[PDB]
Amino acid sequence: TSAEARFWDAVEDEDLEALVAAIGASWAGVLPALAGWRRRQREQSALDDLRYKVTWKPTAVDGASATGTWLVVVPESLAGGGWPVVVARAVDQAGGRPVVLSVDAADGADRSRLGLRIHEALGEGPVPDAVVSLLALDPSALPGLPDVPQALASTAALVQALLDLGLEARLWCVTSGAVSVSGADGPSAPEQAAVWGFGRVAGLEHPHLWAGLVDLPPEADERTAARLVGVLAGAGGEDQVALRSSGVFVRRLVRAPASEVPAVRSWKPGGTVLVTGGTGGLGRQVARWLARGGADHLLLVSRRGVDAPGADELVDELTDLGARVTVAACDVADRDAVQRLLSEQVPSDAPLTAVIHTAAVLDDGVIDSLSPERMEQVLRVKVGGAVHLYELTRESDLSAFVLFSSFGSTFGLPGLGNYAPGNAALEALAEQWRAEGRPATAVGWGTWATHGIHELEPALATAALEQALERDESSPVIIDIDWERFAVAFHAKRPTRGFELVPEAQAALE
Amino acid sequence: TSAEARFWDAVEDEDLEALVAAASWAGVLPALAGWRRRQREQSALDDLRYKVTWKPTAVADGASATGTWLVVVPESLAGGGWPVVVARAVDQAGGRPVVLSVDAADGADRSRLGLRIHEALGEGPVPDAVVSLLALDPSALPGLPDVPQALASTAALVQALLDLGLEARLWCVTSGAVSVSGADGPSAPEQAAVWGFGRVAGLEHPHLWAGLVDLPPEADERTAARLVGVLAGAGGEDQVALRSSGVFVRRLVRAPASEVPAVRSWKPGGTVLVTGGTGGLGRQVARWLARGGADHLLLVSRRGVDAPGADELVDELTDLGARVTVAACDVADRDAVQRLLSEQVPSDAPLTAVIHTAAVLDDGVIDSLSPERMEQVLRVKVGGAVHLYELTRESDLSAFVLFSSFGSTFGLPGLGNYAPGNAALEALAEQWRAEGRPATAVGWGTWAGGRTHGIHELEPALATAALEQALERDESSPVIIDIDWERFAVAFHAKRPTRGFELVPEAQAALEAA
Amino acid sequence: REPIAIIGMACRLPGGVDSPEGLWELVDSGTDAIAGFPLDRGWDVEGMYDPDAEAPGKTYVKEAGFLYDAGEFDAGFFGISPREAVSMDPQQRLMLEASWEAFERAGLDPARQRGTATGVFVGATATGYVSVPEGAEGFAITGNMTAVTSGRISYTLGLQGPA
Amino acid sequence: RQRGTATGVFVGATATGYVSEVPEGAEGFAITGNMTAVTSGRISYTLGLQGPA
Repeated sequence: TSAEARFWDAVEDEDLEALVAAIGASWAGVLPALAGWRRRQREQSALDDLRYKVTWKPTAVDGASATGTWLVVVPESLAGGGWPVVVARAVDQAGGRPVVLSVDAADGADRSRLGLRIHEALGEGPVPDAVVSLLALDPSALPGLPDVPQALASTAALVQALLDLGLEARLWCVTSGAVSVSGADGPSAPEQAAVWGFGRVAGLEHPHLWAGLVDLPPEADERTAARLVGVLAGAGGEDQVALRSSGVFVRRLVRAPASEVPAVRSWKPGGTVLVTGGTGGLGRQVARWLARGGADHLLLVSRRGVDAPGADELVDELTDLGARVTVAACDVADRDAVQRLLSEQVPSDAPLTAVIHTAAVLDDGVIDSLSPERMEQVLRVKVGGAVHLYELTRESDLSAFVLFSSFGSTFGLPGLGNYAPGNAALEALAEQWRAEGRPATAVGWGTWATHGIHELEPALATAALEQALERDESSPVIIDIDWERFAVAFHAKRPTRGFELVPEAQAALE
Repeated sequence: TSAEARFWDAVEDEDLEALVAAASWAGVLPALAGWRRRQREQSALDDLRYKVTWKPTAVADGASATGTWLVVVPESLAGGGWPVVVARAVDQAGGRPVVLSVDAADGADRSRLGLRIHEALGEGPVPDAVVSLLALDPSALPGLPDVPQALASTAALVQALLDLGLEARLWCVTSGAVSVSGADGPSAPEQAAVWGFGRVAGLEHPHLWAGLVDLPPEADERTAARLVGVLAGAGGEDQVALRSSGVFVRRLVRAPASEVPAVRSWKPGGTVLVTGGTGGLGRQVARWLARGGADHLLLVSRRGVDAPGADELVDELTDLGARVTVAACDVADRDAVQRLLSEQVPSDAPLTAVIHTAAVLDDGVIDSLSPERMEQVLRVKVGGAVHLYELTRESDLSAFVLFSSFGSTFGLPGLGNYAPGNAALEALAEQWRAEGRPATAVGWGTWAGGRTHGIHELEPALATAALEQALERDESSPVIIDIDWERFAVAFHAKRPTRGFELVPEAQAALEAA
Repeated sequence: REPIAIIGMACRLPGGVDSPEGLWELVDSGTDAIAGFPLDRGWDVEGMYDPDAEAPGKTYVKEAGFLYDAGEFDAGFFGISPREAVSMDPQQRLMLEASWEAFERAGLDPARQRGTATGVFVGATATGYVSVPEGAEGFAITGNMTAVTSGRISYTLGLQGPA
Repeated sequence: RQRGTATGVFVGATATGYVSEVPEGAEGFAITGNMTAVTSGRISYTLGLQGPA
């Protein structure tokens, strides 16, 4: 060992006798504060291990050969012009046979009708080799269920209609403006981002059926359509690509470099911090963090309010920290309930300064069992609550508007088909709101308090959130991954190139 | 981490306001800053410190003796011990040996040895390897006593192979030139001088020189087989030693004196004799001793008072509180040294230490070196140290410091008439410590004032303090040198590929990145 | 009480021994294989010496019997990746090559022992090799379990007797 | 009464991290006290059993 190493051992052990021996009375008062500082540095290194970020890597692409017949599913509104015309020619140029099946909003969001229309379009002819879907290019909402985008309901109905038929063809899901590769590229659409959240889960649940996702630029083009068929038919193991005028890009998760420099933009709380799902699991941990940081008023919101499981227990703890608590029983999905909540409960002396959206319905299931009615319940509060709160709080300069996303959106996990799309939509809303000059942060959270993914201790998780808020951290991914077992299990379900830039994951498979 | 670095920045600058945020710290902080200051000072001296060591290596299942091998054997030994077993080992390893007996006079002469080689290998084919056992004669050269027969024969053999124009690689073998452990006996300086020469010959003529290999005291078929195994093997190792234990390879390793406790105190008392004391390193030694409260200093040199700057050096030393005496004396003359040790050393200030820094520079390439040029260099370097050691036996000395050089430690081109004398001093120190005497051989790098292809000049303040720490720890053979391993390891490996710096992590990192 | 035939042997011992005949040459020549501590294992060989036996963390011993090539192993032969080999205890690696050689010296094709009632009885202790490369902590667990010093031989050679 | 008998001791055990801090002078005890072989041998020592441990 060295003399510097021996010094820190005496500091951590809190051995005053050995400390003065390691160097050449006043040490009694110094030692506890110094050992406490050394403890916070060990927790900071553990916090640095939790940080990751989704990035877009440029990749080189040269006349790929297409085989068999390519069933191109498309909405009835866009058929006859735009992307559907140029994609049909690009597959014909490469060798394939296009079968452009035009489908309306009603048959598209129903698996029985969609499967019957696919069966009729294919007819007695040979089974298709690929199925290129342009259904996500519909920006409208589902009839009667406004929180369910047409893009999501159609994509879910398509994968399950194909499973009902058992065609064995590879399903490539095409989209436009669902992802942003270079930041200033443009903000994403929440309706189309939900499709990626769905798609990553579909990729792990049905690996053979699902081929991947490809994002397209705004204007249709012959050269872009040629590059689209080039990556679908080509020998590229990339399941998440995005095409632009610049070239081809691929989605990659990577560790965010450690801060190692003072974050001189301290999280200054005050006024009123609105927290949805405050009585719930993650909501209660956020309330503890805010009251300890020195908040003035914490307006906790939930469907239960004071008549919750541990509301009286939580209020009696929170009061001792130094902040006024006012919990409420109001549903974040109803717009009229949120309008009256931002006036009756929030006082004038402490205006709304920050919003922390953590509300979600406890529904989860396999792709086969999902339905549009089941998706409305989840997206009513998760996405619907976020847009209602944002639109009404425009007449107020907010400090922060954090949205609680999840690891299910960032990389995906089986069984999160009615969970990951809503989280992916929040990520898209955050970058759309930052483009409007407003503060927003979509945190891809891990489990709090599934194999490989270790549970985050709430104290370390709220510290990572605080440091991300202090920095202008756009879309941070905070999760404790055991890359060794996680990267192997993820590859066993579906072999992917997404965890290529993480050295730990790249090594695990070799 | 940068947070830990920012903590030390506030501690070293002694900023209390910054440290409390990142009081009881007021009395603690200057004690902590002082400890951190002492650790930086210790770290600066430790970076200069290395030592030669012997790495035990696994015994490989060596390749067959590829081709005809010329084994140059001296006449004095004749077919008896080592020559009989090595020839039998080359024969049984699938090779044809041709023994060549040589006279002491023929071995020393360049042209005569070369004629004898052309005579022996005349009818047969051109050999693929030459194995010289000429270093095994411990006698001195006739007429030139300071030149050993081993160094003269090895010099004549290498330069004869350039004249003849043979491609065969030369492996020079020795016995007792190096000491791999404490149990291993002290090294014979006449054979250690061959190693000093061989490292230089290795760099100047990389293809010609295969390497050096030391043998145990007794001869046996077992070690002879190991010998031809390493000569005919894959190679890489150009400095090996064979013992009962197995195979050893010469290495340089860092030797930080931080964890090593300070045994004994450097208290210069009585008279401290310093050869070469009027100029160069001896002049910096004199300044160092007078600062440490030396009583009397006997600065010697073959010019004495007539040396440049001797007039103001004596003034500088007496101003530092030290009695001084400067005398003109040829250390290579035993009578002059005996008269100096009786007339110049006062009764009230008896001799307590000797610092041998005397030498005469006569640099030249191996092709231009002769026994005559070697005698002048070795007379004062080795001879002077031998005379001063033998004439101060009855006197009880605290230390006897021999100034060696990095030219001996690893070598450089052009130092063929400089490194052997330094290597003989290192072996002499081992012989004297075996007799129970405080000898210390210091492998010095270049000094500021008096080649920067990685080797930086040592600052005299750091050099003297590193020497003082080594003396205060009974270090046998300290290597003090400032090396930029990022450039030196590559430059030395380009001149000749060696694994000698394998155990210096900075040097091994530089070699891998290439 | 039937006599048991020794039909094959293998060994790696200090002083260059890699075979029964190499061991014979060592004792027939009366050789002493004790030599300096290894210099390529991260040991503080210089700092650990102290003649005082009561000095903590120190030793008065400077030489011993070593396999200076203890880390040399044909990982590929046994289908072991370079990264699993680094995290694998050299005791398991030495046992794999010695076991292969001992079956060969018995005139037994080691692969014809697959599916045979061949037992493996090994004396060994945990010696702290793991005091780890990325993507090989799982390998380090079985790679350093004392039970696996015998078990890995049976696994690699498909031996069905007890290990 | 089992002292001097041919009583064997067969134990299945693995080394754990009890000792990586032991009392001064108790270093000799830490060696045998954490040797997996002594988990069986100690029974034979304490009870004077002569069969293999």
